[PDB]
Amino acid sequence: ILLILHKRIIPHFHTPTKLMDFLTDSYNLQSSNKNAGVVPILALNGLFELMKRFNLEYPNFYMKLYQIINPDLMHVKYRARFFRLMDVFLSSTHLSAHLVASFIKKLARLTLESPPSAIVTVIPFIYNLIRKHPNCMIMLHNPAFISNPFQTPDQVANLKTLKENYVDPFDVHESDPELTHALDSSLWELASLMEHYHPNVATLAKIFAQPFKKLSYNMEDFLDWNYDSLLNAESSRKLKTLPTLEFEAFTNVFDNENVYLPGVAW
Amino acid sequence: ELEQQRLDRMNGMISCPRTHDALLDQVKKLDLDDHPKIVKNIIKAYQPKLAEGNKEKLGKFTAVLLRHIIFLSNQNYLKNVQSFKRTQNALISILKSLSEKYNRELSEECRDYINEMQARYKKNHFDALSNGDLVFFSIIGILFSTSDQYHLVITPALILMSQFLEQIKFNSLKRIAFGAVLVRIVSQYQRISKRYIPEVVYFFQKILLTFIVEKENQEKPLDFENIRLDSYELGLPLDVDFTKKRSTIIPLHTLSTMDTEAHPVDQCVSVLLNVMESLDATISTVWKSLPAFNEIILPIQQLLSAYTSKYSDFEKPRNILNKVEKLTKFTEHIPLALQNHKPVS
Amino acid sequence: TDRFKGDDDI
Amino acid sequence: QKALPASLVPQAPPVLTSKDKITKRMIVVLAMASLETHKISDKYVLLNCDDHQGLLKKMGRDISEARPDITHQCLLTLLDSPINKAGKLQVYIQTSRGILIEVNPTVRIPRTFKRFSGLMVQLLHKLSIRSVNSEEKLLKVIKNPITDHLPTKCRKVTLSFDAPVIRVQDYIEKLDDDESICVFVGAMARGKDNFADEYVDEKVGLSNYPLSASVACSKFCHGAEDAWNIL
Amino acid sequence: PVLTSKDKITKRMIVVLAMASLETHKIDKYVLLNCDDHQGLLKKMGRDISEARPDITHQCLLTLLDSPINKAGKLQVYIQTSRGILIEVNPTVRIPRTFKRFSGLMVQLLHKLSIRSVNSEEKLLKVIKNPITDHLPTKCRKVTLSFDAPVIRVQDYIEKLDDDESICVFVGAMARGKDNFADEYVDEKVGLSNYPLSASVACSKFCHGAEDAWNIL
Amino acid sequence: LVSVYDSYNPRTILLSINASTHPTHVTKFHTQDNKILATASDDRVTRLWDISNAYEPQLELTGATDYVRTLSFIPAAPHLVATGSYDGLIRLYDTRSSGSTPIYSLNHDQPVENVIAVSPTQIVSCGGNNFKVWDLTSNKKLYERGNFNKAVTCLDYVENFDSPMQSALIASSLDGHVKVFDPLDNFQVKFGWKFSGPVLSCAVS
Amino acid sequence: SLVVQEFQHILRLLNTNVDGNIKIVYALTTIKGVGRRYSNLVCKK
RNA sequence: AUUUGUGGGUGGUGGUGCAUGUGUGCCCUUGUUCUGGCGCGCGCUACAC
Repeated sequence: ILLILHKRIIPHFHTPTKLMDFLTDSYNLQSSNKNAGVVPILALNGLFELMKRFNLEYPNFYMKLYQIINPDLMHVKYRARFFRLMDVFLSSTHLSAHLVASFIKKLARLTLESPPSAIVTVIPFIYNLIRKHPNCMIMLHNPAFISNPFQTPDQVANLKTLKENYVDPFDVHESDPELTHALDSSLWELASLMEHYHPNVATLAKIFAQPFKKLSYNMEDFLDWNYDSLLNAESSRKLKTLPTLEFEAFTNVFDNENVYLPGVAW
Repeated sequence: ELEQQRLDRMNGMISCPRTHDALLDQVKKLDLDDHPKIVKNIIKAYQPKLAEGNKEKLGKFTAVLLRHIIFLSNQNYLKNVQSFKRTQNALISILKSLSEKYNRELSEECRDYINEMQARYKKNHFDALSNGDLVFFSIIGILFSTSDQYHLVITPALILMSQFLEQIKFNSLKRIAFGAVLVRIVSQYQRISKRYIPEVVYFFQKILLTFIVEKENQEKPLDFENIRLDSYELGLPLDVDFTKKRSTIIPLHTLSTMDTEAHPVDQCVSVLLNVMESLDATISTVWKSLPAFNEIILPIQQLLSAYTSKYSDFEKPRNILNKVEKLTKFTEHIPLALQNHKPVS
Repeated sequence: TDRFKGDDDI
Repeated sequence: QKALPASLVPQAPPVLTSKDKITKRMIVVLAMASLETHKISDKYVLLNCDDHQGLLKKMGRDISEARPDITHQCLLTLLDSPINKAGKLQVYIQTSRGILIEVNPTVRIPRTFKRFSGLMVQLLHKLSIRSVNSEEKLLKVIKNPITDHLPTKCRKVTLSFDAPVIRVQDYIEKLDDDESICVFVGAMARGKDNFADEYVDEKVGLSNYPLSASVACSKFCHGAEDAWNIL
Repeated sequence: PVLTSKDKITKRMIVVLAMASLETHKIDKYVLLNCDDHQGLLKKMGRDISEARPDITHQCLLTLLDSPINKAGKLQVYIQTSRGILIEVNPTVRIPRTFKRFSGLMVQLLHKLSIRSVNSEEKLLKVIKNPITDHLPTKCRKVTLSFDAPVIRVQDYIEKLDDDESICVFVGAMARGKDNFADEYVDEKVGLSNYPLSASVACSKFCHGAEDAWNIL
Repeated sequence: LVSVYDSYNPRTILLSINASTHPTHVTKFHTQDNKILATASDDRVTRLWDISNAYEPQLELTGATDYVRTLSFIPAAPHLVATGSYDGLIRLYDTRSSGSTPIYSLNHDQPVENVIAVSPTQIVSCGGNNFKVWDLTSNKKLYERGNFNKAVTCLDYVENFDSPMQSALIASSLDGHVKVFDPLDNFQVKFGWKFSGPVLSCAVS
Repeated sequence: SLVVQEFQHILRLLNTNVDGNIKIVYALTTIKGVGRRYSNLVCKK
């Protein structure tokens, strides 16, 4: 019902404000059942429909979204819907750099441990957020830690002291987005994603090292992918390659209870 | 020259039975040890110098020999384990020798087998997967260069194994041991290129938390609420003694009967120590070179701290935490500067 | 474009 | 601490013409350049020390005065120096016969003297040389004197052997914030430094040992780059 | 004084032009191979048209030998051609200022294997034996100027060098190709500027930084 | 860019200032001095320019951690400048001093959307659902009115106009509401209008 | 605070590139074969 | 009743140097074919938000 509500249930009502309390309760619902965690994601779309149609209010909206951002989001199948929502939510004009930095950094921490579908979903989102707020570029590039040839030995000493005295300021447990020091922290996870086993995800991570020439990547073609889709895409690809054979010789596939797989027996 | 070519590929530069049914028809008359001799006789009969067109038939023999290896591994081998190991080792050596000449049709058969494996998994989840699939991944790891960035056979298998690690619900010890085998295979895939698998991190956190969580209480610790696990009933009792020696090696044939039998605590500890050994290997190889090592290792640090607090005897968390603390103290953690560009003329 | 390439011939 | 610029995308610095009177820069004037075209019989050729001794003797001019290779190699040094690629360098050529040539920093002088000689012949007869990709005039012949085309706040020196030796980095540092530098280098075999006495503020020396014109241009350019942190 | 290959003690600056294009062809007339003079002959030989460029080596020799460090005597120059012919250049010789006279002197040197002065006490240009490690002095640091190497300041690098330790710099007089011409010889690879540099500008930069470091003014 | 035109001639551009590389969200003229233009941009630096020489900023005011998008001039004191930013601090700068650091700051907990000065002593800052009126000599808030559902976007103040009520404060928020408050009557609520959508800006003649 | 408003630098209309900085009439005029009066009539329609 | 498959070797109808044909170094590689080959100069006109 929550999934179909904004599309099929709402445009047939006379007064859609009747469902506002139901949607608010479902959005605020936090139960002991593990399956109950996904109903804010489904409730948010129909809730925002009423909020946009009739000028109505949900208190602490962005703090609630920062609460919703959690490691389960990368694994839930409904994340494409939530990212479609977060695009127009974080495309707001009256947003602070601390707030958008908090969202970027939490999404980075989520991409640390996530499927490549989620990584492909998040990477252009971070690019677009940095593109809309260029004060968040200090999270990728801090000029204070660059050593240039044209600097004094005293400046070299100050840079060395600053390097050995740096600590991470980001506070993961902080609920309020603005009070996290994510704008002071940096994005090491996006650099770690450059060394990713999927060749396409690796290059998509490399776009953060490249200059920011392009505007937004049109999230719709990145939102759709899954594990089955990646296999079909690689099986039907334009380039054809000669397979390569390993020249090293292994005696046995399995270790006996030289061997290719230690710790595994026949 | 071969090492240089491998490093460039790492950087990014790019009668004879025609059916496995007929192979099984001959194999039924043959004995278990007579299968390598029969295969060698078939190769000697259909060598290309003998007659025209023997190359295509011998390539079909490559395909059906791989299929027969998978079928023999799928079939039960508890009675003749030593003879089965000898026959399979000889068959795999023969397979490498022929794959040196006929890698193309073999690679096509492997890609088709990957597609069939994914179709069966989408049909029936964990029940479709088998020891034949595991040994297929292991054989692929030898036959093809895993360090290469975009390999026609390694990358579909790699994303399939990552899908298996991230997707299947580890509710039984059979599934946990299957995942541990997949982690070991993925590590031996990435032994050279040393790329980063987030699914391996996810699997390690999930498995450590499942074995931490008390079975009788069936309630996770409060700080581990972010990690979502599958079965709370799987757990490790306090009364077990880790001072007793256990074998870290897990056999493939034990996995089938291990689900049927009631789970024994010693074998659970063996699977746990196997996973911990794989985790130690990944920490030493990949994560310490990654720039986000401190951000990766924090849930692992908390889970191993819980292990140390609960069980004072089991030395592996103290060893891993000493290694991790030394690495985190040694490595430098400074803000990134990725947008530094050479000026344009 | 040119980096010590020299001027192209006719 | 301080906000980053909105775009960190690297951009090509603006190229400096004589239309830009304001921007601080380094200017090199290769004075007394031997660039004269003469007609043989019928072939117009740039006069050469090696290939035209008979013509030079017949016209009475000394063969040692016909050295366009010095101007060629000085142009190569200046245009290949990193300050030119950074866009902070401008080059003028002041021939011995009184012709003034402006060199667009984007031009690529041919590395071989034969092609350089052909290019100079066409430049001296057609008064301008354009580019193949776009029709922008890469070489131009402009009206004398140089001080009409020079920047408004500019400090003028002559590189001379007899003048006291200075340090280029310290000189460029002692320059003002808005003021440009113009350096007159004699692109000639053996003369004395009266070529720019009507223009220059002062005469400076680069080293105790005698220097070639290309070495003098290279030394002053390297000092300018270390003073302005170009590298 | 005059620095020679025999001396192994004095702290000096060795500049080795590498993959220099110095080719003699018989047409008899012995001619140096340059592309503009011989468009068709190089095409008939099948080697690359852009490869044959002795003018780069000529310009580098002019800049190096007219540099003040050569006037003070701290500099020594070797030319390793693409064939493998290795040339020792005396600090006292004046290279001909024009390319045709330079081509003539290269033809004479490459055919006679030595050039004798008027006084004939020593040899102005000499052909010496492979390798260069025998002729360079004992305590020496070998660097290759490469674009992808990190950018350094020449003055700071030379002051970081020791008091009794010479510096050897391999500069590619080659027009196009990789920087692997001397990788097995050199201690490391350094970068001079953010922009790509011609070999003449690289030699001039490293020489002038050396003068500023060693106070050769 | 900050472009200064003649007020009734869009063809002629008297001045064009390259104030920042980041967007300049505030351009205001000094009320006491006709020669001073204050611009606030996303550099988090506000700049006072002289109209005559606009090549460099006459003064740069810093010390804001996020997004100054409003500023105001205190009526009696021409040396004081108030800047309101999204970190919640209204910073008062004395221009005769160094000006890199504020002389004092006033903490409006929500991100400050707008700042206005209703007297030589009292200023009103809106951000969040409420607006707070502060005294400058006491550095303490006198009143705070949270009458709104959504964030208060704009404020206007008008006094001595022909009306029963001598001073009036107009507050417009995102819930479509524009409301009138009486500064003499403890900033109580007098009248209101509801519009069809979120009201970014409001003004009274 | 959420404010959502209801742009492309280059527009490809009728296989012709136009700039979003110019007006609609200017873009239709820069499209070849269309005059200013025709562009005004098209905009009015 | 040859010709295909599967393979796979491979240098000189070489040149040059030394000792004198001879013997060993060095270096480069690693052919038949017809036919063609005007100046000066006065106005005037374009090209500048």
